[PDB]
Amino acid sequence: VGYAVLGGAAGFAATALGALMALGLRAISARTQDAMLGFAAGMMLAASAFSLILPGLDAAGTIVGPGPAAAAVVALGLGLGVLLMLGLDYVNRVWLFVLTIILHNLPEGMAIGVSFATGDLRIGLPLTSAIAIQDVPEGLAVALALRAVGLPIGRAVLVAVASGLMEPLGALVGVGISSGFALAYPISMGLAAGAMIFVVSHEVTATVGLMAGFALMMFLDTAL
Repeated sequence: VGYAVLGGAAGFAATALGALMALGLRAISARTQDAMLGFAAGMMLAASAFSLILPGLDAAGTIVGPGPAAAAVVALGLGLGVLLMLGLDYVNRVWLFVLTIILHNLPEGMAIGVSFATGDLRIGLPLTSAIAIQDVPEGLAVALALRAVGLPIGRAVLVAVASGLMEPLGALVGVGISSGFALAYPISMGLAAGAMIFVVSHEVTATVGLMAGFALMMFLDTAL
C-alpha cells in the first residue's frame, strides 16, 4: 500500500510539474499537443502490454499453472476492464471535459496500485515511472486544453493539478481489488490493462509521439 501510495504520489507530482509548465506556455501549436498525446498514448499502450498483461500471465501461470487457464484469467480480467470503462462512458461544458480527464486517470491510478500489490518492484517501478513520465506532458496538455476552452491559465493549472489527485486515489482502489485472493492479482492486472487500452483506443506527428512512447517503454521494461 505504502509503495503504491508513493507510486500514485509520484504520479500526482508529475502531473503537477506538467500543469505548472503551462503557466509559461499558455498556448501551443495543435501539432505539438498532438505530438504529446501520441507520446502519452504510446507509453500507455506499451506499459499495459509489457508491464501488465505479460507480467499478469506469469503471475497467473504460477498460481494456476502454465496451462491456458492462466491466460484465460488475465484475458477475462482484461475484457472486464473494457466493459468497466465502456460502462463508465456516461458553458456548463467545462465540467464534462474534466470528468473525461478524471475518467482517463482512473485506470492509470489502479495500474500503479495493482503493479505493487505483491511488492515486486520489478513490476511496480517500470510501470510507475512509465506512468509518471507521461503525466508531465498530459498535465501540460490538460491545463492547455482547459485554457483553450475558456479558463484563465491559473484556474486551468489548478484544475489540472487537482486532476492528478485521481492517481493516489486510484492506486488505493488498485491495491484493494488485487489483494482479496490470489487470483485477484492477475485478474486485476488484466483489468487495468483492459481499462487503459480502452481510454487510449477511445480517447484518440502523433505516431512519431506514439512510437517514441512505445520505444521508450520498451527501453524502461528492459532496464527496470
